[PDB]
Amino acid sequence: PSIWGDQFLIVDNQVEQGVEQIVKDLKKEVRQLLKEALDIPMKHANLLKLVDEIQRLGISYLFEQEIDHALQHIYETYGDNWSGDRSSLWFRLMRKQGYFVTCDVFNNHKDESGVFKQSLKNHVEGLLELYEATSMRVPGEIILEDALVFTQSHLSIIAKDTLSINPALSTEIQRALKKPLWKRLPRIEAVQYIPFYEQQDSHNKTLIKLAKLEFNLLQSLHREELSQLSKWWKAFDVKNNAPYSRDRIVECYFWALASRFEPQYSRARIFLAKVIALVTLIDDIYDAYGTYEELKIFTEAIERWSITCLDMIPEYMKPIYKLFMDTYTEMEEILAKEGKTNIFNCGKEFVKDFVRVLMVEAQWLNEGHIPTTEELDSIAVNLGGANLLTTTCYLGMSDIVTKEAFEWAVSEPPLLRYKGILGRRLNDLAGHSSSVESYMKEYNVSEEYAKNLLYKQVEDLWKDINREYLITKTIPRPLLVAVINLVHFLDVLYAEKDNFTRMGEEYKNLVKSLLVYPMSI
Repeated sequence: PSIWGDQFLIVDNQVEQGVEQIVKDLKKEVRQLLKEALDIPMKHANLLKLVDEIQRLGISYLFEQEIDHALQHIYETYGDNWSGDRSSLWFRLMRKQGYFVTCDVFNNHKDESGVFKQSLKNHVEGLLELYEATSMRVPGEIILEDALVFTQSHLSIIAKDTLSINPALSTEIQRALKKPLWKRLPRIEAVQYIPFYEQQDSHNKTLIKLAKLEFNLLQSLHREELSQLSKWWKAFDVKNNAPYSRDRIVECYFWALASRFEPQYSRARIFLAKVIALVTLIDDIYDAYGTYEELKIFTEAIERWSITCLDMIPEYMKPIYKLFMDTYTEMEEILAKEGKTNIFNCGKEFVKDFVRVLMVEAQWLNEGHIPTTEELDSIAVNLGGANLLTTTCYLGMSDIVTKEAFEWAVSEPPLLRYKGILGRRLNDLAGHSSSVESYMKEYNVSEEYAKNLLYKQVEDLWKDINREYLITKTIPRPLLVAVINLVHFLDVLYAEKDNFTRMGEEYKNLVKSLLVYPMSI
């Protein structure tokens, strides 16, 4: 059952008067800061720092043009040859922006003896910058594999030593060691970074005031979205209309919110959450409930994609097919009015593909066929929902979708394949040690060794995904960002258990920090 009750059903958006004025003035100040730092090359390191703070404070959506232009100008001016302060920051922000800069910049972090310089060890800020840069590494980048070992060991020591000297700094180092910035969802970083930034002695007062006010305003919008979604879901009366399924609208919304958290994507988030709810209902049918004969019929009904075939369908499945059809038809009509029927029809085929693969898995289970890692891998883009989630984002972001973006998805790009394989590995490893014990058999290895071997494959996949991210230019950047966020979300979803089907506690508290508790003042 859902642990949230009805707290999100109705929204109480209490807003303070004139906040719009405050925020507008604060905005003008931040633009000027960006302008001042971009205009003078000696301040370019300072510019990179300001961009990082805007991003981590969670308010990049207010300065999208300014940031993109700033990073573009930095890339145009220096290319691969940055040699100022904050070289580790430069490297990470460039790769985050999609520029595949090389590691050559890190050569000078090393001694004449060919080992990392002793002075790096005394500079916590520098160590953290270097550490965070390692998370952007692709396979085979030895200097970053080495930097990761180096920073981890020295940062662990520093965090222990600084506990009694500066406990907030100790905490910030430990937060990074537990999960690097790049892997953390942007909205989650904002909730955690805001209070650390605020307690820093040198912090920019304008930036933190804006970040906290905006955090609260955007949290209000997220609450508005979840209210609409909760009313939508309640109307469906799942208790009665599918008692065998999960009541998880909050969880569906939390997943959609990972894709893009920004105000610009409000309607896309809502649509995506509905599709995740549908997927959930449907997966629950192909998994526990439905008999093989019924599943074959439903699969066929989905192929027909018409309310007119509602009579060919098993009775318990009818309400689900009706919700499904109503939901997709509403989007179909929106896209038609926008002259984007071509886009809808493309998305439609991927929904069909999701259902067809559910049926394949149901055939195998029927036959008593155990699928090869190879067979699974070839089915990866579709099984885990990688294709469905991605293309649902396409439908939600119609205005920027191109033919090339659909051409790309139809390609079975490595990026989406990797997403599916990573999702399955993470899920196996947290409970669909059920997949771990079968691995001990194939290689005849202890549990300790097996876990390590599997962790290594996961780490490899993160690096493979990084490479694909930096190399993929055919899809509009905002959609590529949604994809990478969805990939990183897998780590939250399967962090300690399958948090969707169950609820580990760390997951509970992320939700509350995003949706329940407003920044103070």
